Amino acid sequence: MVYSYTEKKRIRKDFGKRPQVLDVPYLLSIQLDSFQKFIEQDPEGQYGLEAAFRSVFPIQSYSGNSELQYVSYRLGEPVFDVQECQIRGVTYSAPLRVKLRLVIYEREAPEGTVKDIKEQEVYMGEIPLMTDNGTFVINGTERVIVSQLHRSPGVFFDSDKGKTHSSGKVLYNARIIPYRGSWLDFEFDPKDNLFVRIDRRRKLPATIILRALNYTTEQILDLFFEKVIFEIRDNKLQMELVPERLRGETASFDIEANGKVYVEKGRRITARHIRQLEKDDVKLIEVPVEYIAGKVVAKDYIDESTGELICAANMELSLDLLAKLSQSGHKRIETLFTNDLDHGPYISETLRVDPTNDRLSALVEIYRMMRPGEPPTREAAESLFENLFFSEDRYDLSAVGRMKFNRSLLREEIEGSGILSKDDIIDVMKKLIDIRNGKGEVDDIDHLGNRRIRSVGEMAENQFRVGLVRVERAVKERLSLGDLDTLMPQDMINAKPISAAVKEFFGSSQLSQFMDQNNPLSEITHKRRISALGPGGLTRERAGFEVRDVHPTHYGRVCPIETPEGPNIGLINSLSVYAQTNEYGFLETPYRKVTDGVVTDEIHYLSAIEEGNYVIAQANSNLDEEGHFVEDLVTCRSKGESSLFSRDQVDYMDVSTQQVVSVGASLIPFLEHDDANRALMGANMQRQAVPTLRADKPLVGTGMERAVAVDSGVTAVAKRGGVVQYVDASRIVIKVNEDEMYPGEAGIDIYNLTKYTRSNQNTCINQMPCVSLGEPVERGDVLADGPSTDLGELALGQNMRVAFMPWNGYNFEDSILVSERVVQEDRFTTIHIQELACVSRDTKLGPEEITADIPNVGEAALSKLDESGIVYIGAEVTGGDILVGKVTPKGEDVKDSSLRVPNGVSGTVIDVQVFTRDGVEKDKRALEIEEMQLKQAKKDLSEELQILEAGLFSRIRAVLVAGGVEAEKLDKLPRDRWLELGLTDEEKQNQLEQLAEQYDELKHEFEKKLEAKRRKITQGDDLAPGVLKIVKVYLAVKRRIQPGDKMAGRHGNKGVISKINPIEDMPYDENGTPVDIVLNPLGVPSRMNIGQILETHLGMAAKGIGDKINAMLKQQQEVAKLREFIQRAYDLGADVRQKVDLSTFSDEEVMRLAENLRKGMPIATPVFDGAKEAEIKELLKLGDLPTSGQIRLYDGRTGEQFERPVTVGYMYMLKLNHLVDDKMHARSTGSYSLVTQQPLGGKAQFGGQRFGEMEVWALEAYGAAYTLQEMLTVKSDDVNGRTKMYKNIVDGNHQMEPGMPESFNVLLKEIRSLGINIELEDE
Amino acid sequence: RERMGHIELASPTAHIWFLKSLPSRIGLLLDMPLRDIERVLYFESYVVI
Amino acid sequence: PPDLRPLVPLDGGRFATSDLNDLYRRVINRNNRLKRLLDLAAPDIIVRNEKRMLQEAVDALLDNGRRGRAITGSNKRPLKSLADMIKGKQGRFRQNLLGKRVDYSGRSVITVGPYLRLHQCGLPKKMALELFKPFIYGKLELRGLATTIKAAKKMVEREEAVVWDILDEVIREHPVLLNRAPTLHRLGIQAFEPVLIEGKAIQLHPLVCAAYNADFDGDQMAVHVPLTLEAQLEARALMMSTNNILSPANGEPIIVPSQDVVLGLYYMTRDCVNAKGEGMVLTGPKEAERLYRSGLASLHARVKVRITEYEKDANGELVAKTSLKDTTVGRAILWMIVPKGLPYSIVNQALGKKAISKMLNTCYRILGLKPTVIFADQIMYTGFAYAARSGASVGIDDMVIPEKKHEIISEAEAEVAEIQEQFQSGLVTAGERYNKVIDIWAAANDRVSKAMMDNLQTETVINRDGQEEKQVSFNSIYMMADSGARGSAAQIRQLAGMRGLMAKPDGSIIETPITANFREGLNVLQYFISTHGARKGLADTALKTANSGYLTRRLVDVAQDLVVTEDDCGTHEGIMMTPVIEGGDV
RNA sequence: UGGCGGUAGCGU
DNA sequence: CCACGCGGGCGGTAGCGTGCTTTTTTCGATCTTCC
DNA sequence: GGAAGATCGAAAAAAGCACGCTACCGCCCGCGTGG
Ligand SMILES: [Mg+2]
Repeated sequence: MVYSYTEKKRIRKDFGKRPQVLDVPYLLSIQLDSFQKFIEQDPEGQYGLEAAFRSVFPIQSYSGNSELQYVSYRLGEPVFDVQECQIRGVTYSAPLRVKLRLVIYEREAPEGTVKDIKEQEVYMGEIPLMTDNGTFVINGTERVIVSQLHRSPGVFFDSDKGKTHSSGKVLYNARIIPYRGSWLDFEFDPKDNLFVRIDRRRKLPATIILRALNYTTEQILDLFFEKVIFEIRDNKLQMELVPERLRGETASFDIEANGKVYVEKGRRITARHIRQLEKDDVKLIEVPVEYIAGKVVAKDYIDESTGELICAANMELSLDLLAKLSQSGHKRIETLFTNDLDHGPYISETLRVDPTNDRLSALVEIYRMMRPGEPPTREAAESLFENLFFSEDRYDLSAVGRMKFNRSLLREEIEGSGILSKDDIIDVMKKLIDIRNGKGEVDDIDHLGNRRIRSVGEMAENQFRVGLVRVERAVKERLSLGDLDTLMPQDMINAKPISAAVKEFFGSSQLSQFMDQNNPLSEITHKRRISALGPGGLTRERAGFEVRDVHPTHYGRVCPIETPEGPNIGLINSLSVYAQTNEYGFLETPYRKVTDGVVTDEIHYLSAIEEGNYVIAQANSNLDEEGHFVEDLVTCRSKGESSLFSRDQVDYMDVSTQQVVSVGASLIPFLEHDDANRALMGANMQRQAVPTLRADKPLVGTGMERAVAVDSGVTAVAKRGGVVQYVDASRIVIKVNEDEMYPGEAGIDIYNLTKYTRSNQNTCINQMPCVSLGEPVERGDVLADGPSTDLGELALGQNMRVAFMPWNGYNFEDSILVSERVVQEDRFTTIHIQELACVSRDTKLGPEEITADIPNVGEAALSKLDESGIVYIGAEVTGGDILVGKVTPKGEDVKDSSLRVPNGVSGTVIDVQVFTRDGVEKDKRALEIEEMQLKQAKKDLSEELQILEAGLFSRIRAVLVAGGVEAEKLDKLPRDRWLELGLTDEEKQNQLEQLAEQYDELKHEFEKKLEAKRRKITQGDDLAPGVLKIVKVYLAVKRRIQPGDKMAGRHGNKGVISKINPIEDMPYDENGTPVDIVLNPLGVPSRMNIGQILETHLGMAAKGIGDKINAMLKQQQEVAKLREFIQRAYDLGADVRQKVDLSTFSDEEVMRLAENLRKGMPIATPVFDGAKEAEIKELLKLGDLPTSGQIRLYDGRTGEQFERPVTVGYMYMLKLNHLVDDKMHARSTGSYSLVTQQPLGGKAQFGGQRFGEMEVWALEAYGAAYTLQEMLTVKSDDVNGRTKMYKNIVDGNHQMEPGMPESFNVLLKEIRSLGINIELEDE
Repeated sequence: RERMGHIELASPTAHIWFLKSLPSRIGLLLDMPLRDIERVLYFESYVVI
Repeated sequence: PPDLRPLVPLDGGRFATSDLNDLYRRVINRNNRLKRLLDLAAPDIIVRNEKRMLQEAVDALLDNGRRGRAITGSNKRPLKSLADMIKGKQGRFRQNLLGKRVDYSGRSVITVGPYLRLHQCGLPKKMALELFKPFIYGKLELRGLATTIKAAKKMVEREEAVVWDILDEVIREHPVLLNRAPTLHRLGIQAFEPVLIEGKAIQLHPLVCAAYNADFDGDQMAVHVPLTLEAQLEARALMMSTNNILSPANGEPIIVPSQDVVLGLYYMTRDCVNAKGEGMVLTGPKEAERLYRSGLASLHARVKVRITEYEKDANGELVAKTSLKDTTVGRAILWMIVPKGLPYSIVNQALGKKAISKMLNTCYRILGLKPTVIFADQIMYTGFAYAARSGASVGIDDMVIPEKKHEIISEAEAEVAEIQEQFQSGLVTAGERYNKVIDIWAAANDRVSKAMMDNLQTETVINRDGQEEKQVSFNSIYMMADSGARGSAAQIRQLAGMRGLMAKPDGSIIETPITANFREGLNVLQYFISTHGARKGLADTALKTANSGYLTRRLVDVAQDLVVTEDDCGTHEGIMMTPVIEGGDV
């Protein structure tokens, strides 16, 4: 298969045998798709701003015959570019211009024609746009909004686990939850009586709401209960017998009929007896009067002669009541069937408990319950009940909510109204009664089908709707009170509240967080992270054990491995590689349809609910070439259970082996040989790895580093294929091919790299070109790598030739000994960039001015300062130095408030940025920065001008040589002289003029563009109120490896550096090569990270291959032998999916590949379709290294020989962002707090360590008591004690004055500030 | 740090620690329900002296 | 008082807002408005509302949010009144009163240092310079190098050599206290005699790490410096780690050799059969060391040496007995550091972790603490050195999978198939089928583990001047397993046997087990099943930390008062004591 | 050389 | 037409509403034992 | 002979929720009157 030009440079030897049927999709698909849906026009609405506009608008002005309605909306072009927004420090936003139409209907006529129609486009705020990178730019900072995971709206029929009642009886509750509105619960009590709870208030009898729904007691009785007819006709009391109604009831009489004794008195009913009844199917059976005693009568029977009712509805029958019915003459008695288990009479008892008897009484009770302390009003109760449940604006079930509501109740109709109907409540309570009766099963909240993910678009739409109703109230009241004439619709709508709400959501929400730019994997994981926190979600501390478990439905959607350890475990997860989102919002996973025995290539996206019905095959299940399963009995998943199934009864197969793990966890090689905890925390530390100044390719990889690098925006991916024209460390110029220029276009692509830009974690973000001049490129190929990227491949750390053996106890436990050669090559040195800010705020006493001369300051310190007052670029200032000279007006000269370098900080100043408010006089360095930016813009414009002018002058030259045919005179003459050249009077002159005018138009247009760019650069930036000039200085420093630094491998091994041992003490092999890093094997057997060893072995093999290649490069061998060796190396393996053909590559391509492979051949091993040990042994045999993986090391310290062979090999190791220099802090006599006179806290504030309460407990545990008094009073907060201690220590006397702590005095004074009289007794 | 001042309230006011910290000291001493004491205190209900 | 609610001067003309100041301003405004209304004789309704809202302001000031809504501010969140920050976790009573930040303190990440004695710790030069600054100032003033404190400060920031010499003199016997952030038990904080070292990390003694429960994976130590003489004597007497030898919970020793140390001792006590130098007769451990260092013999060789054992008799005198014993050369080397009180039988074993602990306990009981500390330092040194010389390593070839295992699995499958067939025929129910499946798989797991252990323990076969013979294997993983340095039988079973029967999060055992070793590949389903238990345990610990801390705090508060005040009560009443028997075992 | 709250993350 | 001031709450005919657990108090409703 | 003491059960309120460390965001403020 044809390889891209960026891939031909280095081809990764990939193991694995399972072919891929679906390539890795766009990792950032969720965010981009959500925002595209949110910000695009939708003809059918129901998505984004269109849905909110249609739901909110129009607004009726309190029956004022005047409303305004939505017409259209448009998103304006952003004022500033993404790079411009980042540099300037403003929010990347776009205007929201909405064309609206206010109409004033004719007064005195409800249907009269509109008198005036005012239609206009109103600027209703600005909304933040999202970049291609998948991140938002708020206030000049890159923030990311994670996707929340919340319970889907609808009906959840669950139950308590049974411990609440303490008697072993469970209680079932159905909770109807809306997208917006009040929640409604129907719960069973220990007394088997239904109850209704609204918004977690005091419970009420369940029939109260039924009465409020204008349902009579007879209506409820016949709705929620079956009916039995008793006939006292023929003096036999014959009743309509249903054979299923007689199941499981002991006979209280003789039920013989038609001369057949089915079952007699004293005999419990048997299934054969019920069968005999079915065969006889007798309509009516004679009954004694005693049998119908406890049956409740559904119909409130009334005697027509007397005019009074014999018995009320739902009343238990009585012998006197039966006699009254008999003497009344009624023969058709109605009873409610009450089975002990099949049909529980809960509704009848609930109605009996209900005190309310009419709709008005029930509504009054509801009003009292919802609004305690207020007198009941019929109209008020009606309004409250209608608004609570049956109002469109208050209560609104979402489309997903309605779908879940109908699916749970098997309504079969997916579409429905947002409001809740009476039939919905009826069906919900009927299903709850069915669950109580013993049929049906309760749902599981932890099931992934009952939880949905809300992306950025949905939350943005909700916040927009909240702002819309907030401004809707204002426009409603303004239209209601004000006269509608000459009213210009701009001033009804005020954009301040909506804009404030949008800004608050995008800059201070619970889920909008600063992204971590440590390495591209970090941004990818942060953009693909799903959290359960935020509004409408769980709390960090009151989460519960059940919600932090992994459900069997998490397969293929949520990675069981990647999860932040700590209080957030379980609550935060990472999306799977192939997982995507359904339209309703539920996670879905790809699957391969299995037809007959052959697995086809068709891909179906199965959701969580529907996956539980079919039988899912296994990714690792063996498959033949035809497609059948070579094994009849294959492992499969069905109904959330893993079991063996036959060949015929399987319907779907996994798309790929790596379908389960996330993007972050999939980058761990040999993951199947690692423990879950070890792998989890190894991926966690892989997320945090600072970029080194030289990125080195990982020798052992999983193959998706290319995809991760390409999808992440750190690289510079070309948009159009072509040939490089001008390559440089700053800019790249691409001359696109003949197929890919739009008409009237230069065809020149200018890619501007970012060099040494600060990240969100004070880490370097540098871009280095990888292509060479004249190298052809195609669209999608990488042009310049970013941080931790090498040739378009993710490179978090470095390949170290490590060994596993104890070394004098320096690697006592999990501690790493690093050779001094690592420091020599600076393989782990990292650049850190810090930013300091100085604000020239304007005070009432006077403004602040940045000057060079400062009162009473050393002139030596002013040397670093310039005439403008800012430090020169490239200075080597250290701790205590001054960067910007600022003075502030004093009371009734100027006080020196100039920004100074924080103590313990040094480095080199790389750049300075200045922001100036409009009207404030520009500074000199501001002019220099503006002219530099203008020069860069003019250089780009001239890069376009040269090609455009060359084309135009070539055309005029063709015209001239066609007409004049003085080629020699033309070429000697300048092109400007060609322009003024005249010819004979025909098209030779007409077309010449028509081309000269186009040249002039092009020049004028490009001058206009230059003027626009100059205006954009020159325009002053907006600042905070009271601020005049802001100066930001960026320093940078190289941090090298020092003892105490934390270095961890990919597989999970952690630790800190113990000693920078000189290279002469390292163990050396027979060839004399140093063994570099030495680890401790003791951590291997316990913490299962065996994938280390294999990887190490594999790494060694890889290096050996590279070694061989390097040899063939050093001896100047011909291309034939190199090609043969590379082909043999690539062909190694058994049934590998990769088929690299070296013959098709040219000699130059083969030489380039060999040059790039001289430092070892990168190896790709899939997560679960990895390379077996046999392949590793064969690769080691190819490299002539021993197949056991262990060599004989010689000690360098003593020169002896180790008794046993040790394991050595090349392992990938990272550098954690846990440096030691920024963690050490020490204080002797620092500052103190104003209120407690106690030492401060934090390294940045030069504070002191906190003596915790357990420290005091331990001090009391020992017999030390003077040390406690030292910790408590003298050294912390006794100011007299502190001064006396300092003076005595200076004098040398180590004597103590106890004193009185000031914190106790503070507490005494504050308690006395209340009504308490805490004081001191004189004795 | 050890100097305090006094605010002269125009009308008497109840201390809240002795009122809301169950059991209510004011209510226990007066032998009246807490709700009645709260209603009387917050200038909405009248009490006979 | 005004200083207790200060108006912090923010950058520029802005002043930091104080909640107490806002509440007091509200109360004063309300009182002034009420006074004005009363003076003007306002209608009863207006003054009534004014009094009610004054009462609400008093509610806000005294205890915000106690009655109803808490009065908020510009932050849209409840403000802090007196009561809220008097109480609570962040309240003045338990945040700045019961535990407070102190001066002369520092913190830094730690690293292991082997060349350090039991009573010593490694302090960075910068940390020692900063922490002991007043002592250096005083010593410089006494020396006359600096006339005033300012001159001493300038000399310190200039970093001459005289300041380094003064610092070295100061630290000579000034102990410093080191502690961990989660100090749980009594041994959480201990003092050491610091020594100046390079680098930027605190070097810590390896043996005491188990006392701190602090692995060298990025943990940070906190250091405090006593000044007064009483505090220094507390450091030398009770803060000292040497005095802390027995745990206060059960009396067992707290310091215990572990990890590489014991591993080295294991390699110094295992005996081969045909090792170089077998049959040699030596006169003493010195000649054994000579032979080993010269390369003429191996540590596992079996020889006969003349040992002069010193034993304690009546009146505590030492009696020397010389005998030609049979042992290994490594044991002879180990005998060099053994003091003159222990018998030779304490060394003539395989020297496991428990053997080392028993030897240390016997040494402490017989010869006392002072020889015991030196003996512990010596055994640490010897174990580290000989573990380095051993060159023990873990490799993929060291991981031997028993040959029968696959066959066993096959038969197990056959068995389960038969049982499954019964459930197809209706002979047995689903529950009994599942129970029999679980029992069969457990039996298969036990058989596989036994076969793997038999394979690993005695795999090595060696010629001994003739026919082949068996001996305890030299496989590295078996060394770590038997010596007890790190790992257990269950972990080695998971490693080279089978993972076992995993469990669903609810607690139910999965019907099928994980039949693949960690050495070989694991399919997706088995990894997914294991993730359930992994997440279960991780979440268990995460939620366990907080409850453990709360229980510890409550227990500490309950028993804070109890101290020993008298010698003997004279009471004749006491509790009964009998061995606890639950039935079938004691 | 001015620290008070809040938010997020890290190590046990 | 700016500086003090004031009270500071969003949301809405008000009420603070949502998958923790334990302890204490209160209050209404009922069961029961006597004046 | 049917009310007052005792009980019960549900509701409502209070109280806490391990320890260190790191980073950043808001510490005014917006609407209503008197010179
Ligand atoms: Mg640790």
